[PDB]
Amino acid sequence: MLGFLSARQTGLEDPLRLRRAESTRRVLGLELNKDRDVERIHGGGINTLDIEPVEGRYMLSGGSDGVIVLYDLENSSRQSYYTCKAVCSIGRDHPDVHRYSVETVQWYPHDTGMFTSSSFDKTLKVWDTNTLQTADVFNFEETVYSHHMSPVSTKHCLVAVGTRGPKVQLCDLKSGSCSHILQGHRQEILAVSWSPRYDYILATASADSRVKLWDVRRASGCLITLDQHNGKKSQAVESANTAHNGKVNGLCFTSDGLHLLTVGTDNRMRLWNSSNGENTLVNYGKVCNNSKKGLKFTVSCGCSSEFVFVPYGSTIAVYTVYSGEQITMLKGHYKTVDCCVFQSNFQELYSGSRDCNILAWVPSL
Amino acid sequence: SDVKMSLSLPDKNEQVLFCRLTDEQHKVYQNFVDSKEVYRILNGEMQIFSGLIALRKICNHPDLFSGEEDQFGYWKRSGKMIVVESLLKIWHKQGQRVLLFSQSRQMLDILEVFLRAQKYTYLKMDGTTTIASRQPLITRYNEDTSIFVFLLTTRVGGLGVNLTGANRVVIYDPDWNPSTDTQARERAWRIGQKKQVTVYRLLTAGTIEEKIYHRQIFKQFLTNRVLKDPKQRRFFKSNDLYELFTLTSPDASQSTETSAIFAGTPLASSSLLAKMRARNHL
Repeated sequence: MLGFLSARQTGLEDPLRLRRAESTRRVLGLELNKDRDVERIHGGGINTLDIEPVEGRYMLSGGSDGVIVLYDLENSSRQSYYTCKAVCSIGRDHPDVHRYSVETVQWYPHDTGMFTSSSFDKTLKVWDTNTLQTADVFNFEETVYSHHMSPVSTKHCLVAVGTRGPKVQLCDLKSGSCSHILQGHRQEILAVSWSPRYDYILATASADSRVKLWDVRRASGCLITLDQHNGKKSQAVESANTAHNGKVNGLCFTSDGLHLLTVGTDNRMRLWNSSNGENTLVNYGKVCNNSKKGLKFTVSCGCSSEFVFVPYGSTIAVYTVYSGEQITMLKGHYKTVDCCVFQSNFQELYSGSRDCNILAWVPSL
Repeated sequence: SDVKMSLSLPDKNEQVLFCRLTDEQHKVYQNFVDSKEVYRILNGEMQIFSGLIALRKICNHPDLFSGEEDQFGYWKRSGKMIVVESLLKIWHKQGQRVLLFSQSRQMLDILEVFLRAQKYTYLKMDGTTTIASRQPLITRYNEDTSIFVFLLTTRVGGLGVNLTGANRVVIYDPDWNPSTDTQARERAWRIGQKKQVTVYRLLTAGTIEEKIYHRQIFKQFLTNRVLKDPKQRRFFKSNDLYELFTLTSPDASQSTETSAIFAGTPLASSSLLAKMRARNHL
């Protein structure tokens, strides 16, 4: 670290070196901080967490009890020990509270004033953070497994919604049109994720073992269908071209958006070239998931080597994206881990679980 | 409207004449609307469609539904044919040129026989004419003036066959589609029309034809609301618009149903939220 400081100070190394190397070291040193706590407000398991993209100060959390909690992640107290207090909450007494499990919650990108949350009550509600009131509600004919707003589109503000129906709903928050559907899947869409690179690329993963990349502008179906083998087992596309050998319940674009990570109920995680959907043949070993719903997992940002934090049973398995080497397993939960979310500002992790807890993992030293 | 300033457009006026039923025609219509057939229609035991066709036939001319100066299709037994008599005579005295439209080809033939009973020169084109000889007839009508009235149904020929030499147009009977009658009036009044064209729609008041026209206006209003502006003054009643097996002919003491109905004449998450709450309060 002193060599790094001297090399930064004397100009031998770009300061980008010290940032990325030290962030990588902190991520490798990621450990359960009992010196930080998150206030327990959910009566049920936390299904989803979302730290705001701008300023990374506030976090949303949606539980199976239908409540939403809005936490402050900054140590506003002068002590080195603090609890991430719950700023707001859509509780059992809020007139607009979800009737069933909140399965996904997402801050509006580009501004903290709005956030959207979807439930098994077949609703995607848009909330005004300041008034903590719903500004819009999108009812769907079948329960929502996942929703996602594009983190990058300054032009369109579509929410891709995956429900049990075989179609992917696109809901325009700009004046309300929830009619557009992307058809081509055959079973419930368990995960949707916009590319962080292209405004109009949407990756959708479904229980029919297929992941499809769509160009929502295009009127001619999916761009690419992910194939495990890339052509070794080739068939006229009616049942082949499966991304996994089970249900694909999790999607995550890497930071630069040039690759896609999919996790399926075949207990595998695969890394795909997001441009031509080619499997990169990164191993990753066995990634235990048996989730019957969407599995929210994240990647690291702004480190020398990219990492993926995937829920592995009751633990969080940390892998290197481009080599597959399992860095570690963060073990602090008591039940299955449903979601983990990455604070890129300080290389911190927050993980929710069915044990109705949110555990913060902070780098040690 | 926006492109009007680039190309010329002669003014177009349009009237809807309300033609009272003749007493024999009125009796036939009242017998049909009191006969057990319309009662079975109201019971749903029989197809309403045949009753619709029958009442349209009655309002066209009784000889259609029922089946010298007493031959087939005598123009004195239907009020719309009375008005066609008056308009054709006046327009011939004015030296104009007429398009005579009707949805029914049988009543088109009745109108032909009527025109032969008169001394008006005329030319007919309908579905029975061969397509390979359709273009000549139109040309012969458009080039000279020695042909007075051209006979059409609203749906024959290619879309917008060039009938420019006509000056006046009469739509003998309304259709269910607003677009076919709009095309009928548009066919005479196109680009390169030299003189002011006027359209006269012939209706029988208090009958099925008035309700056909009401449905036509309602569909036109729906299309306009969808395509140009949602805010629109509401004209109609749900039950009156849909019930169309009655006969209330005006006695001139009270105004007609149409005139009674038409008696008056990146986002920064706050613009996004403002638009959402605006749309939701409506």
